[PDB]
Amino acid sequence: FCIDLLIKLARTMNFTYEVHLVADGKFGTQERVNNSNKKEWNGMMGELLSGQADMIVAPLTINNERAQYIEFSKPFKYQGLTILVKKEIPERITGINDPRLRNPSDKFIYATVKQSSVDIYFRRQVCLSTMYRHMEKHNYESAAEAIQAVRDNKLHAFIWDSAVLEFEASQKCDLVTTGELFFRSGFGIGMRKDSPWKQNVSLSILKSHEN
Amino acid sequence: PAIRDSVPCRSQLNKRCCKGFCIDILKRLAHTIGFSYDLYLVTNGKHGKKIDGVWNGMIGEVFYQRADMAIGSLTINEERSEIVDFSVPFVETGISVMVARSNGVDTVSGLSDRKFQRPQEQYPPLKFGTVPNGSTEKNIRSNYPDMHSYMVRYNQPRVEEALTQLKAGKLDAFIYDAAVLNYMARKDEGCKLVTIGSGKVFATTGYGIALHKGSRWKRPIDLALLQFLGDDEIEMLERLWLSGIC
Repeated sequence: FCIDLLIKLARTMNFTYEVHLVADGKFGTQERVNNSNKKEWNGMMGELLSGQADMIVAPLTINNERAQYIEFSKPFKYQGLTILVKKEIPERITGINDPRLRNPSDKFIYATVKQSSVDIYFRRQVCLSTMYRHMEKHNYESAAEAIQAVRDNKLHAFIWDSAVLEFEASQKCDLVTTGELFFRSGFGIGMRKDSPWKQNVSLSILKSHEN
Repeated sequence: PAIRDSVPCRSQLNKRCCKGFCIDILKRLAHTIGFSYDLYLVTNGKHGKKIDGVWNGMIGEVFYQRADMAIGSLTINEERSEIVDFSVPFVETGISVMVARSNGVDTVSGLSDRKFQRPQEQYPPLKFGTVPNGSTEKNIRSNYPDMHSYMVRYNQPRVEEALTQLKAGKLDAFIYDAAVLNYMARKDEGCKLVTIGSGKVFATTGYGIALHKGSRWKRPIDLALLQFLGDDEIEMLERLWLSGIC
């Protein structure tokens, strides 16, 4: 999806591109790492702030923590938040108000990808510091490992974005998604602060919504 | 008409009280920012398009600097954002179809329906009461001028009259903005059905506050806006102004 968007852009405004991945395999967050004074952005956003890449093209959740220094255009797509779970006939969570969601326990293993926007949102989410502790003690290092664990019942629940989790559950089956879009958000683009091209990209985003 | 907890909005048509979900959002933003403001009321039209190359209504005020801030059903598009900078869309919307209740999902595949492109049958789907000089009208005109031209004979004036005609079965369906159609369907009695897909929405967009082109306060406000999203402070308002019964 991101590859298609970026090639469409490169065909649109005629910009050459050098595509590369990130070694850490994490989005990044403000973490006061060892031998450091304050919290420093990590992952892809950290590299973009450091100027390693001109801009980030990834399924990134729009959050004002990055927007303080990263320019964000209109979201490329819209999504929400749900929980992948192996609820099949051969109640874990009936919704956002489920007591199991409210009350942590060792019966379920709630997990999210380490250094993720959802993790930081849960950290800043009030009245759910217990959920943050559950994340800290049970976070999955990646979305793929969490999906595999839920598919074969190692992980009882995996909180994840609505669109991607729903697509994965549909594609691999043997799994279900619970909880409605309790946090509506969008996946857009992230560029350096005051990037002149980002505005154009925003327009291009609308073009995609038109196209 | 001139009730507490409502902003006193002056109607300078060429002193009422205004209250609503967007009004509450604006009030919360003002409290978080501590900024004064009047409440300009758009009277000559609702939003206004480039009428003969000249914008009217909402854009006619803000773009021509008759107004500075802008709130409401401000659809985000290239034809609107090129001249007026748009904030982050606080709410999402798009294009959906308001149809009758469960009495006669049809074979329509949305705007990509073969019957739309080939309306040669006895009773093809047409006659959607699109509002004149509306955002969705411009969207369908740009995307499919031929489709709109073929069905141009319909009931333009009012959304509510279109709802009445749909209740009376005069019009088979009406394609309009996703958010308003969804709210009306959730609120209208008789369980008026959503389009062929409950979650199906075409050309998904959002609604954002249209500040002045290059406004310095644009960047902080969005942050403050998402600050609500930081604490999910708009959930109850969204439930109040979106949830329905039948």
